Amino acid sequence: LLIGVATSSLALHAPSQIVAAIKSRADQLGASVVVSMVERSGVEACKAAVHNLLAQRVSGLIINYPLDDQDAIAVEAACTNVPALFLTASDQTPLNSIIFSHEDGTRLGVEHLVALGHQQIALLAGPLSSVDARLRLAGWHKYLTRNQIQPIAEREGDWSAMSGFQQTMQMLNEGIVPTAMLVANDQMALGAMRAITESGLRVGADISVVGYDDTEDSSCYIPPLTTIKQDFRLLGQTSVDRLLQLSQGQAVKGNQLLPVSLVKRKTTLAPNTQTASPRALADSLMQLARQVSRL
Amino acid sequence: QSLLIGVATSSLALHAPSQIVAAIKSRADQLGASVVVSMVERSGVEACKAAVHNLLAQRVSGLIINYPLDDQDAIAVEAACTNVPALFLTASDQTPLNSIIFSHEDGTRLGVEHLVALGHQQIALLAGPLSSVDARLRLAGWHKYLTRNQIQPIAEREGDWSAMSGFQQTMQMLNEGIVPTAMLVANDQMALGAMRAITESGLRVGADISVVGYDDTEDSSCYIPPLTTIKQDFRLLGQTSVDRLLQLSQGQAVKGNQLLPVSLVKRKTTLAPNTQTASPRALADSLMQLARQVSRLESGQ
Amino acid sequence: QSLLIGVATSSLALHAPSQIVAAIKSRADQLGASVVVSMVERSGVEACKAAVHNLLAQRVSGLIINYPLDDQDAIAVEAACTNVPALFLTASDQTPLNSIIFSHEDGTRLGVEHLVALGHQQIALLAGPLSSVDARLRLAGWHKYLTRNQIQPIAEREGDWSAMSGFQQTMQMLNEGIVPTAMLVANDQMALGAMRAITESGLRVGADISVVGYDDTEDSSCYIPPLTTIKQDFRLLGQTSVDRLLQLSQGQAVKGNQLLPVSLVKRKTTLAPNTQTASPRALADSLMQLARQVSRLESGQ
Amino acid sequence: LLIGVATSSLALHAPSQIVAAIKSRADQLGASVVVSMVERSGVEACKAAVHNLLAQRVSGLIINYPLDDQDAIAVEAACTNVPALFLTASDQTPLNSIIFSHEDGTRLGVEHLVALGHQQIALLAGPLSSVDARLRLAGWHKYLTRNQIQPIAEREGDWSAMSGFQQTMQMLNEGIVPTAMLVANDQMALGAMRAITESGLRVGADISVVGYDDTEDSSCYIPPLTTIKQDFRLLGQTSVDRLLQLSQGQAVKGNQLLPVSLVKRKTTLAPNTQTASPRALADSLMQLARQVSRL
Repeated sequence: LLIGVATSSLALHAPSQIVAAIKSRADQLGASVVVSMVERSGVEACKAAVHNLLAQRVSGLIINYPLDDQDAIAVEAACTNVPALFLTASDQTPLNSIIFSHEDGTRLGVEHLVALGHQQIALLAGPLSSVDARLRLAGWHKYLTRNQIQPIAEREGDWSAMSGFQQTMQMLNEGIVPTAMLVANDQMALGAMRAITESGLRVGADISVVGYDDTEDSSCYIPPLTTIKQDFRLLGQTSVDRLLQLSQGQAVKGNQLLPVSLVKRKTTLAPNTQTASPRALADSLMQLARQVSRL
Repeated sequence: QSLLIGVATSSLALHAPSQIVAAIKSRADQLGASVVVSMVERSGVEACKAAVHNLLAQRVSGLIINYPLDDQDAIAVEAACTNVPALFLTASDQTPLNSIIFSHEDGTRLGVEHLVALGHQQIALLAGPLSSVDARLRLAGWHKYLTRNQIQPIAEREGDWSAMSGFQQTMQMLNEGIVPTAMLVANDQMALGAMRAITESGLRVGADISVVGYDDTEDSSCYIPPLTTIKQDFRLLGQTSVDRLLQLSQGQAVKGNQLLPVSLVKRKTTLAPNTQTASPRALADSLMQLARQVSRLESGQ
Repeated sequence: QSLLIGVATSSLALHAPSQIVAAIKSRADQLGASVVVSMVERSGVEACKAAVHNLLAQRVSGLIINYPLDDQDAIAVEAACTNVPALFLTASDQTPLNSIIFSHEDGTRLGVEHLVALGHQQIALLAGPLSSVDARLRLAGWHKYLTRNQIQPIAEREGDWSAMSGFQQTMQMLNEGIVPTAMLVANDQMALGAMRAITESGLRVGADISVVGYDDTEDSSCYIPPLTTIKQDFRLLGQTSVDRLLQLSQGQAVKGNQLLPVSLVKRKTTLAPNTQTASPRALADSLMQLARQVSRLESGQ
Repeated sequence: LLIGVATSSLALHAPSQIVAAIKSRADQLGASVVVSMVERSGVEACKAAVHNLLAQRVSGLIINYPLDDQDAIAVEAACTNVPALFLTASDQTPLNSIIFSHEDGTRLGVEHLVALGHQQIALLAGPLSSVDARLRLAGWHKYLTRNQIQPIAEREGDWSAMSGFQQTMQMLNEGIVPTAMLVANDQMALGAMRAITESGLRVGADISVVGYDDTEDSSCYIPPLTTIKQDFRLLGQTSVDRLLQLSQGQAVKGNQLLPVSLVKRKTTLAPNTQTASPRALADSLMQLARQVSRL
């Protein structure tokens, strides 16, 4: 009894964790797992990945790749008589899915920051070609708009830590300086955190930052990142069981949602109007300046 | 035609293995070879033997074993590959099997030589889990080259590759009052954790305790501060091994052990140990951040 | 079926007209209307009359006149459009023709109000070529709003839209020993030139002589320093005019003059005039470059 | 007597100048000109542009859009019995073309910088999907390689000034700091120049920069940009005359090349070795530092 998994061939952290989670469950059920990987490139890429898994004589599919609603339906088409469970959707996808509430993760983030009293807030989305990123960005916009705040700046990365840094620097070097940032995944946050820091500012204290995923490394970012936990362990367990129900011709054939949670660590703080004095401010320097003469 | 290659890998969502598997796919794409992956439920050699049997059932044309195995365990696993070209990305002392691994002998030398050159003497080690042969070799290497530079390490400790295990060991060590000036760490995640431990212990990475990673995984260039570490080029290892495996399935290869080079990547976690006033080149940093921080408040005004 | 629209434009490779024509295409693409362009050999009204006759020969379904014409000249050109809906992107005082232009009344107010608010009193004007009615209106505007703020400009001068004419006038002015604290400039290219003139005259843009553009063309966000200027949204003007023209060819439109808004875009060329009491936020610039420059040499060490 | 021109619908400076140049000539000859524009999107886009111009009952075509060698031949196919002259090519295109020597423009740039003594050099290409940018990048690589230098970093923009800035910042913020930059067009240079400047460095003195096009604005960049002049006035004049020959069934049916030239302004300088003294270096500061106390 064998299950096929298709996944972005792109070595990001969450997709890695998700695939671990899936294996972990299947182990407990004694179902074997095989993985094919999807060469970026959208929907035709995925249609091919599927065809391998099918050739493998699998008993069911788990599509762990982010697809447009139109693209998903196409991919479902390929699964000729094979139960297929997608880990993308949006709201009224007429396919079998499990995804986390994005509606929650965005609310939570925004509500957390707004409660701390931040008004000058900025957004750092994933690559908007990806529907993940699109939804999360919409969510933020919605709940900010719903709290009479329009974000002071938005920007798009690609999920990488380094894209996080580059956008956050570009923004700061334009002289746009928020007191808080909503970031679309934990790797981009890390990069944004460095950008802040190297820009002579303090994470939390000066610019608060809020991640999205609570991937493993995040609890140990410096300082430990406040972020939206999506429980991938859970998503694995869930989807496998769901898929097995599906192959028995008896399931909640349709969309399904999983909860998220805020994880408050040390990157979020009431915005400090950290108003230092004119004459002692120039002092920090009037020593600094001398130190070089020593050199 | 086409041709299909099986990959067995730790089912453990670490960064390097993830990158390695990406690197393998990336190449096979260029050659039009398809790839399938089975995953290995920790648990050593029997686990792997099983992983293999699936890949074989899959009607593959060759195997790439991306899981860390003892010399004895590897040979066993090789046994399972009934008639199927198999290329291991582990090896050790006496391996009579087809392998490609990075020079550990280099990566350890480089690290040690880098730190010793900066003038560190009170050095500490942070190994991977020694049940893993990766970690064992790298630890031996360090020991060797330190010993070879008349230094015996002031403390060694073992993690499990995780960032969090990095933190816990580094805290445990510091809270014992053992305080090195430098740390050799066995992978970039454990480094991250060690870095936090240092930092939260009221100390400065580089300036007070220098740290040196191992892997140069993607995130590392953006650790705060950017981590100095031993680059292993996984992009390369992928490309290499696939090509090697395809040679192998054509009955004409360097049937045996093979080694890939590594390199040091000097970033901002390494610094001459506390010399009492500061270095020229990091000062124009340390200050330009100090000068940058006050630039902000003065802006804010 | 489809439908085809003719565009007449200055054959003179300036930035805004280029952008405008891009904007027009961009929209027509979305509507599936095709576009053809004829170009107007400077030379005023006869030139344009000819341009039109080609577009008509082309069997178009409507015209967009993107060339600057006197009220008298426009009416003449309108005459040529024998039975063909024609929409002008010029207008002036009494235009009884179909037009869309930006509020010049706003763009001049905004500029003047921005500078006056920063506290500049010694202000100078740098108009486009006054043979062009663009330039004339914008110059009048400035005069009006300055006069309305009890300031008469200390010097005015005319360019030709080119960057280089910007430079030559601004040098000529400075070398006469007229030195304003601020300049209103009639388009972003001339500003660039003026900015160089200032700079090479040993003075600092913003800090010493503030400068304010007009258009916010693409390049301007990257002038050194990024130019403060009046944004006219050409993307918009394109979209607007095409839709308006298509309404027109259906015999149902706001047959007459129409106005589009403008906006100020505050970048780093505008600053309270010299006080050796410099501003908090631009100081942590002026200095963090001064501090950045020395950071370099100190690094270089 | 009427000539059709197809051009990128993308409001860059050189294409604008080129189209001016074409008109300017045709005026002198009393030939009229009409322009259709090409909606990015490669070869199908262009095949359509052509069909309009043809519908217009023109007497000849000038294709001012950058095409692959394969794509060009396709587009030539569409010109059913109509003389067509392309302003793209590469070396052995079997079509009628006029382009500038890219082989020269790259040599000149490299030779200019190498002569000044720069070794740590960096490249800033146009969008490599465009064949323009590809050739120019190859050229640089070639002549650098030919001068025993491998570039310290290469990067790709999109012709925009802003993409010039973003790549140059990204590079500098990575801590890669060349002494010289070869840039693939004058707008990207401008952006790179700001990036340098805002990075606390001096154009020329610290990082020399060399453009490509000598478009109008460039003589007034701050500081006036050193760049490879391509004479678009000339290219206009040339191509119109050539096209008219062509419609008379008597021309140099084939590839043709135009020269380029270096224009030395104030962005190029022997790389500085200025070791300033320890004790006076710290002094620049120990005043600077006080100035802020004023506030």
